[PDB]
Amino acid sequence: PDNHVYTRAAVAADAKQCSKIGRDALRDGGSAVDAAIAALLCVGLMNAHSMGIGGGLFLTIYNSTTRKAEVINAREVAPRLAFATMFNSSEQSQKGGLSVAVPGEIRGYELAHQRHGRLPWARLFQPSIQLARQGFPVGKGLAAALENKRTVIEQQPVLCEVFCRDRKVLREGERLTLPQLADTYETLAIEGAQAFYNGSLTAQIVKDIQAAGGIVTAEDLNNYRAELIEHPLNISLGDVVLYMPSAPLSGPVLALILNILKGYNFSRESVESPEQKGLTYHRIVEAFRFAYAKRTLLGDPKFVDVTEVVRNMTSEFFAAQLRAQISDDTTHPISYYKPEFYT
Amino acid sequence: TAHLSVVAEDGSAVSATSTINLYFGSKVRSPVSGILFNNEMDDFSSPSITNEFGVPPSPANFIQPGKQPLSSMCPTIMVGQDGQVRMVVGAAGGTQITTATALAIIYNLWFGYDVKRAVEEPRLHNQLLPNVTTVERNIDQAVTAALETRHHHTQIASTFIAVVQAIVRTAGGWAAASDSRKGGEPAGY
Ligand SMILES: *[C@@H]1O[C@H](CO)[C@@H](O)[C@H](O)[C@H]1NC(C)=O
Ligand SMILES: *[C@@H]1O[C@H](CO)[C@@H](O)[C@H](O)[C@H]1NC(C)=O
Ligand SMILES: *[C@@H]1O[C@H](CO)[C@@H](O)[C@H](O)[C@H]1NC(C)=O
Ligand SMILES: *[C@@H]1O[C@H](CO)[C@@H](O)[C@H](O)[C@H]1NC(C)=O
Ligand SMILES: *[C@@H]1O[C@H](CO)[C@@H](O)[C@H](O)[C@H]1NC(C)=O
Ligand SMILES: *[C@@H]1O[C@H](CO)[C@@H](O)[C@H](O)[C@H]1NC(C)=O
Ligand SMILES: [Cl-]
Repeated sequence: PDNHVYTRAAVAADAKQCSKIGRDALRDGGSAVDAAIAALLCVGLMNAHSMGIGGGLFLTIYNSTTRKAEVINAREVAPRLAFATMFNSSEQSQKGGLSVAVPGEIRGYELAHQRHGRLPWARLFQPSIQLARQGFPVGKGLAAALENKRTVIEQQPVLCEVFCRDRKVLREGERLTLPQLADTYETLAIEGAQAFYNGSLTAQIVKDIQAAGGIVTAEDLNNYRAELIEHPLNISLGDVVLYMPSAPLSGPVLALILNILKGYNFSRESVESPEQKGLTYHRIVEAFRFAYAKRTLLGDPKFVDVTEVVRNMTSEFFAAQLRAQISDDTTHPISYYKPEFYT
Repeated sequence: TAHLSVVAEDGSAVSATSTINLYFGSKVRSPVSGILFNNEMDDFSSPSITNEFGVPPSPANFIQPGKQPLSSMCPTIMVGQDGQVRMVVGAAGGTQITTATALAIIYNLWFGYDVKRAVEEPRLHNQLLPNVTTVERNIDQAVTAALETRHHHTQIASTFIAVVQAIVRTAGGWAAASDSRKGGEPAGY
């Protein structure tokens, strides 16, 4: 049993130190966006295997004064020289510079901070600059990720540079220091986002990616833009609305899952006995299967027309039609759910 | 992928999911800047690549210059009719992000589990292909049995299924939870 209830405000991040960093930003007068950015910068250090300024993000943001939700799209984008047949194996699409898409992270932070920031840009970086220099004990998640990838990490000395102690990956509890990223964070704090996309970091970024066999160019970085989505996806759930990003993210899938299940009117009773509980969980799995059948039509809506697909995936009536094909006593083969690769 | 959830004192909120894709992304680290580059290109489908036996590639998610690849991420915010936030939730982990986010919601909103239980409760996943239901190792085994008698094939997750960070409004304020599977804890005041 481990509850955390707060009267005024809260941050839930995947490392305690980053939650605290977000919390302190709030306490110093920051917006929810300030806190999120400060915390994200920290998670990029403490769970560096999972996210960071070399990646991309989406933020769903709700303003309680205007009661409006918005989405900020800062996901990476295929470089200008990319093409459909550029990879011939999975290993090619996964390792090395050619697997790299144009990072959107910092630009996402910028747009969000531009629209909703209260604290100065540099203030958001300060705690993480310190942390990366001081170092920190390796947490549970990062340790398991290090073990999982120990072979690759130990064979690539630029990664072993920071992620190993004496040629072997760091273990939980052992200190991790990230002195180069600390300097880079400092540059970003002082020179702003421009340093990444069109400034002092840019040539080096391009050099590192091309040296590893990639094709990202300076122009790709100069041209990257985070996007504001003023009308994100929503569905009604009883007396509530649920705001989530549409394609290219999986809001449409989530929406369909929940719209299928809402017609069963689940409550506490749904899990009070083994018989009810078993049927409830079967129903969940079948909702998953139907929703995943439709997922294969989704893609970037700037490049593919997903208007009608998403309209179906968020329609309660369409969902009810799928729910009526869920059999209480059996699951079905793949084709029953009508997976679709073309409209 | 990494998910975090935030609610400020004025009731405004942020749900944020961020990613470099696979563990350590492309495995390319800059020796000068220390930046670890994503391998987000792996999230496109390619006519030349087969990821599952019998699964064809998805033309809608083919690589084109300037296009964004499909993502499992879904940072979500649920708000009540009175304009006040009810839930801030999202997840990280794999293809299981979407299903785990749905479960967190179902668990809290419908089964009545408090936010920590909703985060800690065992999860399961099915994504049509592969044709198997993955369950976490401490799932109620009556559920496993109920699934198999209905002809599902179940398999036990070697590690864990997804990672969920959540905040929910309660009478006592804002209850927050981070997922023990990854080792987080929240903070607030
Ligand atoms: C894969 O094959 C195509 C077609 O010949 C080629 O254009 C591309 O460069 C190849 N990619 C790699 C990484 O070898
Ligand atoms: C919320 O909306 C109000 C009214 O438009 C605006 O003045 C305020 O700056 C917004 N809050 C943030 C953090 O952007
Ligand atoms: C900055 O942008 C301009 C045009 O946007 C370009 O000419 C210049 O080379 C860029 N500088 C860097 C370092 O990318
Ligand atoms: C949800 O659906 C669409 C989104 O574009 C819009 O017509 C409607 O206003 C949205 N509802 C809310 C409560 O934001
Ligand atoms: C939307 O759903 C209807 C059934 O309700 C179906 O006839 C139609 O083909 C669907 N549209 C797409 C693009 O799948
Ligand atoms: C998938 O699993 C179901 C579950 O019993 C089974 O009916 C079906 O034959 C399996 N294979 C396919 C291709 O659906
Ligand atoms: Cl996470």
